[PDB]
Amino acid sequence: SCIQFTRHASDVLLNLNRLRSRDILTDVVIVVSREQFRAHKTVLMACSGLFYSIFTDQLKCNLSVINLDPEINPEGFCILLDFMYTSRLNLREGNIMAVMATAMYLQMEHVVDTCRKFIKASE
Amino acid sequence: SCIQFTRHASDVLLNLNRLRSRDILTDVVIVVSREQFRAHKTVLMACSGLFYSIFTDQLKCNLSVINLDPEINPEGFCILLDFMYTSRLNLREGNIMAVMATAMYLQMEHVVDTCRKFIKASE
Amino acid sequence: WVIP
Amino acid sequence: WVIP
Ligand SMILES: N#Cc1cnn2c(Nc3ccc4c(c3)CC(=O)N4)cc(Cl)nc12
Ligand SMILES: N#Cc1cnn2c(Nc3ccc4c(c3)CC(=O)N4)cc(Cl)nc12
Ligand SMILES: [Cl-]
Ligand SMILES: [Cl-]
Repeated sequence: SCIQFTRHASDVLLNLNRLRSRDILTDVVIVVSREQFRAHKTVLMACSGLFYSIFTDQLKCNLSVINLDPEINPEGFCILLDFMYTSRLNLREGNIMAVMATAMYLQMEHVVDTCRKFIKASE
Repeated sequence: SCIQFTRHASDVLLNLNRLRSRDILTDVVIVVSREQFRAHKTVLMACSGLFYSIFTDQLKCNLSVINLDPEINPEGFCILLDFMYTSRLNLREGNIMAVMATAMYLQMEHVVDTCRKFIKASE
Repeated sequence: WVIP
Repeated sequence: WVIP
């Protein structure tokens, strides 16, 4: 018999992104080659099969620094991290291959799906 | 020029609620009289003007336990905490006064609004 | 607010 | 996916 507030989930996500911008309560640094990205472990797990696996691990859950595979592109990670916190994906011709490869690695199936459909339309 | 995934914010919130149920990465206990509620500080701040004020405070941000005013009803808090993590509000005749008073204290303006409209319709 |  |  509950009532539901339609915009609630979007409002929560907007405030989680505000916390990320102000660096409030961030508990991990993701290292992608020469670049560093601060984030909230809970948001990373909620969006990515890879981070969900990492942060449920009894040893890795306590790490303050996570280093990604050297093949991962920092811009691709940046675009996906922005997507995690906003639902918006900055998908462009010049970055689509890097975004799709990063999404496959991060296990972000909905992003992988769309990257596939956008590449298929161009061939 | 971004594309947007409509269900992303709802999917994030559903996984944050799954983390709460499994007690993963919860970093605070909210004490309401004889009852205890584990939660994520980031979600509490994102939903409540009161917790936003508390956890941006340079001293209170590091507390593992927060005690609420003894006038706060545990059931009212429980209903609001469930709302924070799901967008669903279990608003009933028997709990509406407690829910509205707790929402005013927590500074959850959209919940206060609706409680007011539901009470006005019954008078 | 809606009936879900 | 949509055009926001
Ligand atoms: N507790 C918990 C919890 C926190 N996060 N999380 C999940 N995170 C996830 C796992 C796999 C994938 C994605 C997100 C996006 C995607 O494409 N795959 C799943 C579950 Cl079943 N549970 C949880
Ligand atoms: N950074 C940050 C950040 C984290 N959370 N948060 C806000 N949380 C909030 C503040 C007031 C109210 C509500 C939520 C619901 C309501 O009725 N009032 C606001 C801002 Cl402006 N910023 C942030
Ligand atoms: Cl995804
Ligand atoms: Cl609210």
